[PDB]
Amino acid sequence: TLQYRGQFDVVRPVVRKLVSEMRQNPIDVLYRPKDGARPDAADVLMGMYRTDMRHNTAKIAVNIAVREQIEAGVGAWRLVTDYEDQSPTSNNQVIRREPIHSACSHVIWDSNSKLMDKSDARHCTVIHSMSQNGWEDFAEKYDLDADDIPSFQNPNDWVFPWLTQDTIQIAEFYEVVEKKETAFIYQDPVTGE
Amino acid sequence: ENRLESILSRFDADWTASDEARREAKNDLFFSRVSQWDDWLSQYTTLQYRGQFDVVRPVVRKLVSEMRQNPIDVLYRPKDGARPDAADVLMGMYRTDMRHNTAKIAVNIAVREQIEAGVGAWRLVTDYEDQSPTSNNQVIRREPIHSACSHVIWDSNSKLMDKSDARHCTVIHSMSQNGWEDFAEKYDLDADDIPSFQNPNDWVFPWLTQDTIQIAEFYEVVEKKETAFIYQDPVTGEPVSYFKRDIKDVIDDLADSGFIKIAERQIKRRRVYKSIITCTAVLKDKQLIAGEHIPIVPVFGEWGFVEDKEVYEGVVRLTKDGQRLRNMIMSFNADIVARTPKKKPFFWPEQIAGFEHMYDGNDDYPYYLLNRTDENSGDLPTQPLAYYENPEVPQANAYMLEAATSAVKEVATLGVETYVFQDNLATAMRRDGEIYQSIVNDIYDVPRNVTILMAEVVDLATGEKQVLNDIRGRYECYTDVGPSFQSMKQQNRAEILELLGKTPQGTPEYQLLLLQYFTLLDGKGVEMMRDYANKQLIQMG
Amino acid sequence: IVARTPKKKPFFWPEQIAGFEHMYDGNDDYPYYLLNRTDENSGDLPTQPLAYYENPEVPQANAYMLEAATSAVKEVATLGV
Amino acid sequence: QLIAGEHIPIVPVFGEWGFVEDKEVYEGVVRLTKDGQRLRNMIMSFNAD
Amino acid sequence: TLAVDEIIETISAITPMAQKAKKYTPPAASMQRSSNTIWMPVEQESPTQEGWDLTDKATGLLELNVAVNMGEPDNDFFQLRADDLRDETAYRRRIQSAARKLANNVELKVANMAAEMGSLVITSPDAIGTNTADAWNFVADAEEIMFSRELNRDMGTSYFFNPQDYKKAGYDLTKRDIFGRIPEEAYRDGTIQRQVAGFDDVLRSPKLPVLTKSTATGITVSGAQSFKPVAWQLDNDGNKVNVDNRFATVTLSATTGMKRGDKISFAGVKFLGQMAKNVLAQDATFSVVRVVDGTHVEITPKPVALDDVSLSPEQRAYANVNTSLADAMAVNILNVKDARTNVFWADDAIRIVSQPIPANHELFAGMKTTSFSIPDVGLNGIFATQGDISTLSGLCRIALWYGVNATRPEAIGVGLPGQTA
Amino acid sequence: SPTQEGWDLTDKATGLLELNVAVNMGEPDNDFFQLRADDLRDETAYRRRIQSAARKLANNVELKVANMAAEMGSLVITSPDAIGTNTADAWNFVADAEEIMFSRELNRDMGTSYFFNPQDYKKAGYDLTKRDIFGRIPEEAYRDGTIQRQVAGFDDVLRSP
Amino acid sequence: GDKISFAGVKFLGQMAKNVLAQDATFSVVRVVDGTHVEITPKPVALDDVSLSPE
Repeated sequence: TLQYRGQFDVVRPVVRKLVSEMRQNPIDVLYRPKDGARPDAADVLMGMYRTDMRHNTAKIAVNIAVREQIEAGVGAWRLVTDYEDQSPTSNNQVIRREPIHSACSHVIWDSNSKLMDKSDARHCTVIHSMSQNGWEDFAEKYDLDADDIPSFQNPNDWVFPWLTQDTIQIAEFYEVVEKKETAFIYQDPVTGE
Repeated sequence: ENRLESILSRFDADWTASDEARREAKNDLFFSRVSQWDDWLSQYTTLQYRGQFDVVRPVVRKLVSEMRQNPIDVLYRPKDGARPDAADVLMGMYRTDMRHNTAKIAVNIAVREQIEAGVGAWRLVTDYEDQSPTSNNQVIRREPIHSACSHVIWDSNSKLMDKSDARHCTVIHSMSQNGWEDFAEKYDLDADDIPSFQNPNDWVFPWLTQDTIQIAEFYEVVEKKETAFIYQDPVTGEPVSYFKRDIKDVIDDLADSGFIKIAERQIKRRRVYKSIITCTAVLKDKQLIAGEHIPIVPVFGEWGFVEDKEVYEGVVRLTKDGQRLRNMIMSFNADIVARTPKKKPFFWPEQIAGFEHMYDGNDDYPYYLLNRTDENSGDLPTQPLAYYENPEVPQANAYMLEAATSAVKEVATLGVETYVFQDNLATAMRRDGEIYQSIVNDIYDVPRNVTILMAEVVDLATGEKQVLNDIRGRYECYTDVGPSFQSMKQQNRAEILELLGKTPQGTPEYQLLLLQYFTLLDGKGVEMMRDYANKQLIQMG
Repeated sequence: IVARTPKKKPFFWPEQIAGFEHMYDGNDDYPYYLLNRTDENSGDLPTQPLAYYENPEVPQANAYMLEAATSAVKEVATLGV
Repeated sequence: QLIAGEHIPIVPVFGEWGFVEDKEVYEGVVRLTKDGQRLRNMIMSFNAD
Repeated sequence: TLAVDEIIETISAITPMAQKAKKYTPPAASMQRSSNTIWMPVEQESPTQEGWDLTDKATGLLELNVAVNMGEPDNDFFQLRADDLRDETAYRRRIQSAARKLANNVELKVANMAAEMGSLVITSPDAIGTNTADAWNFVADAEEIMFSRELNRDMGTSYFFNPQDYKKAGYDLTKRDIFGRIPEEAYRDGTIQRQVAGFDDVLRSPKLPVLTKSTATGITVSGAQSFKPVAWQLDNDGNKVNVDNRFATVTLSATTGMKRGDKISFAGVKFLGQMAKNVLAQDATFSVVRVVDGTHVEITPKPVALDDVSLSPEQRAYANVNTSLADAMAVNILNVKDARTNVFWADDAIRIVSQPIPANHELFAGMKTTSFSIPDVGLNGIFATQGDISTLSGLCRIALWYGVNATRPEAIGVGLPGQTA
Repeated sequence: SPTQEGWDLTDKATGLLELNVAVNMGEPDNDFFQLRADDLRDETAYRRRIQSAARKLANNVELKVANMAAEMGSLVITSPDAIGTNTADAWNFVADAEEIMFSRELNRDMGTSYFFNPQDYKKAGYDLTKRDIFGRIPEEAYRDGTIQRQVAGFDDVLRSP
Repeated sequence: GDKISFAGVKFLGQMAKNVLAQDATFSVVRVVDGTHVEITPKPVALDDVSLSPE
């Protein structure tokens, strides 16, 4: 049919107000020394956290998670490590933070998880969807054979009014194993053990 | 396999993947800048009244003024553990080559387009300046990009608000005939061969079209490990310089002057290449440019991904329906007022036969006369006089005019305030500072501060060209956001005033007052005051 | 309702204004409007007050429910307090 | 004829300025009010008649 | 009823010949007053005598030239009804299709011009896939006939196959019962190679013409004809008009069954060495470009004969044929069977003259005009839009003006497999 | 789009024609089964029936895809002999497919696929192995049956059961 | 699923409209009558005179 359809929006101003309100009050981590530890125990860790979390990617990832939390109900972000040779935080490496867009359909958690932060999840899959050039970059970066185009459960839906949707999908499956492994008690040539 | 084949494939992928957002942003720009009657087929469908009773533009003006009253600029601060003055020289350079009008104009254009359409951008370029260089006979300046939505096509596989992880980006340049001639002269291209590229405006709005020439610039970032030579400084310590920067120019001049090679390492870094392309061939293939980042900074309004598709929105997209309804209803009511018979009596011709000059409108008579008799019926039929009803605005028209105006009023409220837009602009300025830092490390002369003065170490080649020598200990200051200042003296004056505003009236207050007098501009009386402050500070030890 | 609905215009038999149509065109060149009075078969035109098409109106149901829905959204879209 | 300076001696001042599609557009304070003002003048003229 | 927004992509064309051919844009005012034609000189060839005393033997100077002109604009004039959903939608897909169609038309005209004005004709008695390395033999024959005539291959050469003969060449390569690198590539991909038998570009073109056979038979030269190179000649008014060098009109007994594009070869004439004037063993091949009258044709290589007695030495320096036509020479027709053509050329033999349509001018007010960029090919035209309220229909037009020219038809060629019977 | 030549084009404009194709769904593919309460004290057969139902539904999808592709396909390349006799017949078959698709100027930006039935795949492997030389392709076709992952310009060549 | 081909009808270039050397092949998808069938490629003729330019 050919009938009028107008959006006289009244929920978007509320969402904008909530997003602005929660952006005006930024929050980050703060490491504090434990009970009985030295007063300056968390100085090094706090300094490194600030150093490699001061970048724009960390702020943008947190903002994206916040906006998706306000709108859909769940957001997320990721922590990754890279080998940086120019300005490394320590041991010629950096730890950075990356956004996850549409976490509700791109981050599938362990079903047997009854915690809000999912610390009792033993595995989690992240579904990376992209186009041809992105696939070439991903394969050449993780040392895969770029000829074999990967496929996975497409987390998006066919939006009729959109000309083009990407078709390359792959999954990253993290799993955690808790086990008793051997630890060696050396004797320090300087002092202690 | 062809270089042009690969480049065009990447551009077409990005152009198709950014198709809906770009068209909606162009609609927003046309709606908020040209006209709200953005139909094009109705240009030849018989003229009817089409008013423009605008209620969204005041909101855009208010938000633009609010974002203009609070300027935001890059602010470099020393890293943790760095020397306390590790950022003063870089800050001085940034202020020196960003105090011009082009920088502010580019920022203001990007901010206005961010408010209206949802996305804007600007570019950082480097030029050879002779009369008033910033460093090493060069300047780093900022240039605007108009209609960034349709003119800057980013890598599709980029999921950051500032497009940090984009591996490539194509910018479409449109220029008049004289502009293309000057462009060709500047880049040593061929002026006869008129270039061609995909039209940024596509073919939406087939009017508003000019005889313009399009070309494209394709930037790409390549991250690789390259060789770095570790010399021993004849003064003190050991600097590390990239082999690609002194490959042939001074590779032996360093030793001749007294730099001895110590080691040789492979260090990963990013290099940026620019290409000049048309739809048929590459004019400049892989011209390496300064920096480690793509020189384009984007500014976004409301930004996100819906399903692997980037959506951005300003303040105009939602109000459009209510505003269009308001314009339509006002046009209908104007038609009602204009083309409608007025209130006049209904007469039979025989009721006023002979008395028709009494009703023409004059006031020469004390009453109106009517014919009473007919030669056939004996007496004219008696019927009460009727008047054509007065024109009225329908209750539906009035109600929906109020409802549309109220809906636009409800939805055209950014925030409560422009805190989110200003934060996005601050993010863009942080990216700008990052890019500027890299370019400065690449082309300017950055002195090293020893604790034993600044030690500028440079040497020329046999072709009389001077090669900058920047150590690998360069990222010593991190980017931040702060109030916009024209110069380092202005920043210092502001800092001293800020400290004065919180220190109570004691010995630090006296010291800060004398310091503020010392940091003043020069006339005659302020010269006397500043000399007095200088002498007092020197005497007080 | 606003867009596609006939507006307030008079109802006429064709014989009432036959010959005087240009008077009802919309112009203001005349001091009044004339009407036909006689018929050669019915003697005289039947007498009945003129009718006008009713102006468009937004139903009370539409108005009440627009207000109720807007108020309902405004009340339920209060995150916390 | 060579004249003094490095810049064109004309200084332009703008109100609302921008580009729409490779076309420069500027506006003051009067352009948007013209439709309403013309409608009001016409209606007042009709009422005077 | 209404459709979704995803386009079913159905066709994809490639324009290799048009991409490869150079583009030339001479000055617009000069072309306007010059009637859209411009002359370029041809490389000068000098005579040479031997002896001690040369009294009254000094020669003159001669410098021939060729002309390049333009044809007619190729348009996509179409209409836009006001009240039409089908016209409101798709009026941008129509613009895209117009761009692709215009580029395709440019490539088609280039290919047809090359095929119908290529002088060098290589023919075969059987199809390509019959014997071993027959496709290589074809490409090598083209290269050898271009080398023997000492043509200028300085800026590159190119050989275009049609898809069927490309598949025949690939089949010939893969059936070798061996696998090195060339067979492995011709087996994995269909590509034979990029350089083959000397050419530095060997492509497959999807829209080469089909050179239909010529029904002409029993035609003979009527009267001895000698063709003389000139740079100009005087008209009725005494004005010297320039003379084109890449054409020559010749009278035969009857030109029945002949058309523009048939390849002929007179019985007796032979090619020369051009630079050295050494007689080749290959019969001179010509191409008919126009059939005028019932006893005249226009053949594109002008047969300047070496044994001509009426030629001055500075004209004989331009000879390209060993002997002249002699009133009885049987003219053989080389295309005796229908076959899709393979086309080889020197890369500087085909050019594309281009001119703007200055419809941005103020005289054309009311209509809105933009520069239009056709893809693949480096051509720009105009895109104009207007509209008449009389019919309440916007009119949209796309125009682009070019002319394809073969400046050196002696370098362009035509390969004709399976020309038996 | 069409085209026309000349300067004067009065009353020679053309309209616009955009065509459509229709895509729909069909009968759902089901699996029923009924069990009594006493028959779920073990549950192993129940779980295995669920798994086998999933596998069979996937196989049905593949069967439908193959049948539809084989039933509505306009291009037909026929040979008057088996795909084993005479050399490079499998390559000629695949290359004939590529040639018709290329000369038709059809759109192949998304890739191209060829699917052999196992008999023809074995015949093509035989065509490679009987070549009286073992460079790399014959060696791979001797060790494993794979023709290759790309033949005569096709992006993906596979065997389909 | 049966494959047919009309004698004398050849494929076209589909962009350049140049006659291919190979006969147009169609695949029948429905036999609706004893005299009517349905073939999956529409045979739109190039030399048809009742066809509009578009």
